Amino acid sequence: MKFNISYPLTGAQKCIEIDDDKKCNIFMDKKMGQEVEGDTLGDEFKGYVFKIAGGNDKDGFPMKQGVMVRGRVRLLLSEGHSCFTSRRSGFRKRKSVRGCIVGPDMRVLALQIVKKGVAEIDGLTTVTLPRKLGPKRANNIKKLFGLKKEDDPILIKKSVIRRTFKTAKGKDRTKCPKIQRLITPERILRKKVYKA
Amino acid sequence: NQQYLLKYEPNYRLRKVKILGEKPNTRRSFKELKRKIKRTSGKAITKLLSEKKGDTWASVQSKKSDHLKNFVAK
Amino acid sequence: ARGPKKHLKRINAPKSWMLNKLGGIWATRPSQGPHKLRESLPLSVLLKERLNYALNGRDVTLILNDKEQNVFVDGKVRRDKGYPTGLMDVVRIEKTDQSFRILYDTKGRFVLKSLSKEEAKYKLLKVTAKAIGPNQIPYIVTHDSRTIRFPNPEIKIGDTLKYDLVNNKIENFAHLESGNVCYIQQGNNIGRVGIIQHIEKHQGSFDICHVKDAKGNAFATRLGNIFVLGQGKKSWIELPSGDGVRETILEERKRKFSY
Amino acid sequence: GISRDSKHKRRATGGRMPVHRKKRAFEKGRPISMTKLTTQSTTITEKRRIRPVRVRGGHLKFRALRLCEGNFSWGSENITRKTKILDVKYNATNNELVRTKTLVKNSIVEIDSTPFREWYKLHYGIDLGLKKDRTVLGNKEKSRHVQKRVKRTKAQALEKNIEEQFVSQRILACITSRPGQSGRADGYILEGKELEFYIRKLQSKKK
Amino acid sequence: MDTQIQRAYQKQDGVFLNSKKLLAKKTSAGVRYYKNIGLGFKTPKEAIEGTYVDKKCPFTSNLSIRGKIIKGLVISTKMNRTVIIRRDYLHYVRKYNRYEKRHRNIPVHISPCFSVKEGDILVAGQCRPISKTVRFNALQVVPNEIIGSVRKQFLLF
RNA sequence: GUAGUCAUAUGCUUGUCUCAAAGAUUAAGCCAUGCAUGUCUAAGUAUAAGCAAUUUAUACAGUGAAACUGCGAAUGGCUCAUUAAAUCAGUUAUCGUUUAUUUGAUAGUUCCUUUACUACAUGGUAUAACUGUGGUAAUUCUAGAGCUAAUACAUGCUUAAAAUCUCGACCCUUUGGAAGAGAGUAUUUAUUAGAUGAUGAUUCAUAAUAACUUUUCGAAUCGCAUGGCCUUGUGCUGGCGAUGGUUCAUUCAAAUUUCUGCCCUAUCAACUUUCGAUGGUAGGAUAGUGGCCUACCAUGGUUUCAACGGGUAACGGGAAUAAGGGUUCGAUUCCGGAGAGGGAGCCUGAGAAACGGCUACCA
Repeated sequence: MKFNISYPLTGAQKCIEIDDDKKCNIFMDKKMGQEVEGDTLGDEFKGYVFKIAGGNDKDGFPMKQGVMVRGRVRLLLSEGHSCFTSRRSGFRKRKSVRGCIVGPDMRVLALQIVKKGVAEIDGLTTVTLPRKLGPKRANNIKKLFGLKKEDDPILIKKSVIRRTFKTAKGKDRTKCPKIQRLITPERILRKKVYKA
Repeated sequence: NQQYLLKYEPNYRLRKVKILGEKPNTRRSFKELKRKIKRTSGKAITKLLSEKKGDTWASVQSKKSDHLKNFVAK
Repeated sequence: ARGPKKHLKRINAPKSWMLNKLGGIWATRPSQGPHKLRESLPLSVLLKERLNYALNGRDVTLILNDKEQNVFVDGKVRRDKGYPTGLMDVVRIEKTDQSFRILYDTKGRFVLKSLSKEEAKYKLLKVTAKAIGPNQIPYIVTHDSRTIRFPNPEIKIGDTLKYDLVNNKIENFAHLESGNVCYIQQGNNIGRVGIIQHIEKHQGSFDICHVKDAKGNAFATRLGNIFVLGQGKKSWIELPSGDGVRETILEERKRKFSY
Repeated sequence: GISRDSKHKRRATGGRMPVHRKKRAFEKGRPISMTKLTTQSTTITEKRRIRPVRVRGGHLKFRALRLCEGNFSWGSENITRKTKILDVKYNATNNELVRTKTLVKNSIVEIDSTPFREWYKLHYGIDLGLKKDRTVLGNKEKSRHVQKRVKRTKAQALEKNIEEQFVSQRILACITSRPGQSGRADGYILEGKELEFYIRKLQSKKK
Repeated sequence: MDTQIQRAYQKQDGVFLNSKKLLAKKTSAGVRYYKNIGLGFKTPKEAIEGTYVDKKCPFTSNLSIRGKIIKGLVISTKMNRTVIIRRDYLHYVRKYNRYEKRHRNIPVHISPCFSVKEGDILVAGQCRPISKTVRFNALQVVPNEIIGSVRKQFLLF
């Protein structure tokens, strides 16, 4: 059983191959998103807690929280479901998917690191992702820099964020986003106009 | 105004006075890109699009424009 | 049927458009507007085949899409390939300040009458329905799908109003009663203009009307087809093809080649 | 596709009748919606339940499945208050609808006199509680209390049947609303012509 | 007690007055729904001072009449307030240049007001569909005498 | 007899000119191979040079990548296979039914919490798209990581007091001053209008009217046009459209719907009634008319003018001239119902009996 273990907090994507049978034996007959005690991995995982994130069969078949059945069932999917894409409302489809209960038939189980232990994994703690998109809605902006409500626009205009980068073209540009929600005079003009 | 004439006349009348130029075979390839694109996710699509036989309208204009400045007389 | 039609066939498009039979296969289908399908003239027809200002199809596409605004219908701008210009309308060609009447022939073909900046002001409206609506208020409605607020009360349902487009003001109306002038919007007798004789209502569901005119011809048509072009003999607008009166195939010959 | 096309019938002369058209969607026929009452939550917790159905034009039509309170009007007085309906009796259409306390547009039922009692009291100075204490007025008779009299003297000869009703707490009324269509259940209070009559159906029904 | 119950389980009107009328204890209380389809038709005297509750009537209901108006002889009196009128017309035959006889049968609704009889000429109006067949209501009845077979009787009425 | 055959019959095969026909016709033999309804800015979403392609708006230029959108993708087009049925023709308004489309119109009564209404220097979210981490014989696959939008979710006091509606004294003459006169709608019934619109017509409206309705309503628009107003920041000024909503009719419709008409047949005589054969009725469905049904009963009634009924593979049929004649048309069916393996159920929606949406089932 291969593991796609993700670490929220940092954004650590790691993959572990666990051949021996005895370890994985704890994931058997456990439901989706349950609390994993990754000590059945005395190795690098000394005192860890995971969440069974999702499933994938030896045939690419994902899991469906809810469909509690240790096997594959075939259902009609409506929008709002997983393993189902739209394209013209009512795209209802008889798509087949893998149960919620984990079984030996499972090829890949994803995991979510809740509480790491004393142990240290390289792929996980070594990361520091510079999430690129800074706030863009007027309100979300101020929420990050402080600035109480009463704060005028012009404040937020120059209080935004910018990004510099070198292009594959050896170019150096400066980019920045618009702030839909910004209270301008135009928005103000229109409202009076309307009530006029 | 040849500057009016240039905006109104049809793209085909212009290549005729040898001002606009060629009329390359779009059909076939465009039909084939539909092929790929209709089967991809945005990621690549963009890339593909960066390969569909030229002749943008944006292109038609710049060429129309050049005949504009560079020409004057009578 | 599947849903709602959406096209129109060369062959099937009204003889009022004096259309090109060989033409193509289709024909610009009138857009849902002020006038009914059959009783209308989509702009594309109005400029291409009519005025002839346009020509090829794209010619229009320019005119009505160009950021200059070259077409006006009843003091308003229009940019729809097939706006249904209907009877008694006023169309202005911006770039030339042309003013036209949308009127039928005497042979029933849509004709374009040239107006002077004078008539271009007033347009003739026929009264559709008349009833009181919201919060004790009176409303009148015109064929031209005009909805009127607080209208003069001396107006019966089958009336005809003179409209001052410039001020969106009414003035001098005139109902249909024994002794007036009228234009017939559609029928085996359209394009005619005469004196109303009398209106015999039959209520069973269809009232009729009679008429006289120049050569004192006897005309017969259903009320719904009578449009009061005026009160007591004096017409209110200049008519196309001289006076609204058609000739025997015999009178046409004698007038033209004098046989 | 429970349709309602008149094709699956037999023309006047009972000869079978032809078909070339598959059932077409505009002949829609929605699943019936029997309507019960919660005047007995012995099981049924959720008092009233109404589900909205997407109708043709694009509108919604609320469908009454389960209820407990509707609105009713006293013909005579021109009063109308929302009250709690009690038990359904005599459905005319069929007696089974009564057996399942289902709500048909014209199902005769019972209501709480409370709102009407409360009102008849405030406007006439007559509670209608057991007969003896009949009236309840003011101490001084100089001011506005002079009206409860004027009205009360309007020989408020409310039928001997209307009277008994109040005191008993129960009130007779028929409905005037399609629950399966609008989701509500509104009715008029029974009187004269029909009252006397529908009651008879009830007297003889049980006896 | 008769016109009201008579089997059926109730019979009011379109204008739900009644019991409330006891409020206007002086003028005239006994109101019934009154109407006039017009179209050059008199409203039956009997229709007004009747106790009958026929929703399918053209004088006692919100039942309209529009367009098609008929005159035909009556065939049967059976059925509850519904009758069959038979029309007798000639049909032309292109080739032989002559005619043949033909008869259409019509389902007609009869408000209690006018009194039927078999074999009389009747006048029907075009009212909305009232049932599978019905689509015509009686508006004016003329009594007529035919000594026997109604079928034999064939008149280009 | 006659030959010819102006009989073919096919049977032999040759400049320049075109109004120019060719697997409906068999089986309504299907998807080889070829192939395939998506989309745009005044306009709603793009990086303070990691869509980024410039270029230096510069607090949001274009410029577009992508997505979000938001739209059509119920259109046709081939298909009688059915179908003797209104199919269809006329021939019905629909007081009996629904309605995008399109306009036209258009909307003061939402508090009044017992205005820290907070204060609208117009809210909240939520997300993509997006960077990425992936998986797998392999998906329109998909996993888990992060992002961010927003004309999308989800909202949301409309103050600056006493809101704003609705009398009007009164003068004070107009600026009217007006006192102090009084105070919104989808969804329900229930009454009253309605004497003082309308119909033949109404229980019609459009009135109200209360109630009482997990019920609405109601531009957290964007676009240029920001120069006039006063203030001097101000207050506006919104202009104008874009972007809405509202209901009505506005065509859009359909959808009924009377009223004439398929081949023969009396060797069709009789027919039709368990729930419909009828009436009539309760309801319920129906979106909404209808026995359409739930009942409930009426016995109905159809019919030699042949009705019951039978039999005709039946899919199925617009122009105009014209003494006379001349001629001719629309164009291989104007018209116009029923198929898109079988079955089922479901799908979109203004709007499908959705063919070419599903599913799931069968094959």
